[PDB]
Amino acid sequence: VNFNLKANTTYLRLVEENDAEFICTLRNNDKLNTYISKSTGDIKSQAEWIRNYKNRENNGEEYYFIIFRSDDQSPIGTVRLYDFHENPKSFCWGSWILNEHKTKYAAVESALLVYEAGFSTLGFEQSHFEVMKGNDKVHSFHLKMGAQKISEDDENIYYIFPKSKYKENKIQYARFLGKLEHHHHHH
Ligand SMILES: CC(C)(COP(=O)(O)OP(=O)(O)OC[C@H]1O[C@@H](n2cnc3c(N)ncnc32)[C@H](O)[C@@H]1OP(=O)(O)O)[C@@H](O)C(=O)NCCC(=O)NCCS
Ligand SMILES: Cc1cn([C@H]2C[C@H](O)[C@@H](COP(=O)(O)OP(=O)(O)O[C@H]3O[C@H](C)[C@@H](O)[C@H](NC(=O)C[C@@H](C)O)[C@H]3O)O2)c(=O)[nH]c1=O
Ligand SMILES: [Mg+2]
Repeated sequence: VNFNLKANTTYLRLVEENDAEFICTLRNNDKLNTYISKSTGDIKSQAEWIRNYKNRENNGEEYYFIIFRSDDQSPIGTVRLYDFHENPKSFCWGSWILNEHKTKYAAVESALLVYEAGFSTLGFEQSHFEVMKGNDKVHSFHLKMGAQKISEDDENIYYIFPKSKYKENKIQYARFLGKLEHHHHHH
């Protein structure tokens, strides 16, 4: 598989070992890491993590992306598809982080491109993810895009996002993915 994920103000490309420093700094930013897993601040350890990730990637088991800002080709975050299962075909996503240099709507763009990757490039039927209780605006983002709370525990709310909502959204969110081929005009 190779991916061609590009939206209006952002694009994605697969993580390499050399992204270790950017990732370490991102994930150890205390403004950003309130609701994600603790991870090493050691560049070589993060390089190690990426090396193992690359084996999972070579086997079609995981795809991990740096998010970039299109205007200056500068890195603005991460996102990951992982933990694949069957009956029905399901993928998780997460590791979803954008820094201060993000474009205003990078969150909308990157989510949409994740669902491009999962449902159309990779053929999944269903997406699973969770969000910490307390991460209020993230809950509110996913509900708005059409995710459904399946359930919960002491830490998380658990969601699914169906392929049907992705397709059904592709028209509605088309302005985020590219230049419109034609624009609505009212008389
Ligand atoms: C999670 C994260 C990537 C979300 O990015 P964000 O930039 O915070 O996302 P926002 O919800 O603010 O969305 C960006 C903009 O698009 C708008 N928007 C969001 N969803 C939209 C939708 N469905 N339709 C139209 N506009 C939308 C927002 O209102 C916002 O614009 P605003 O500046 O006018 O409010 C980011 O907050 C982050 O890195 N958080 C820390 C790490 C983390 O907790 N990750 C998630 C673990 S579950
Ligand atoms: C991606 C990555 C992970 N790790 C460590 C951290 C942890 O010890 C282990 C497994 O990591 P995780 O699976 O928990 O990855 P993480 O990036 O922390 O994100 C996940 O756990 C968080 C607590 C959840 O909030 C994340 N959920 C989301 O981001 C869902 C999104 C759609 O809103 C979920 O995807 O690996 C690293 O050391 N380096 C890395 O680059
Ligand atoms: Mg490409």
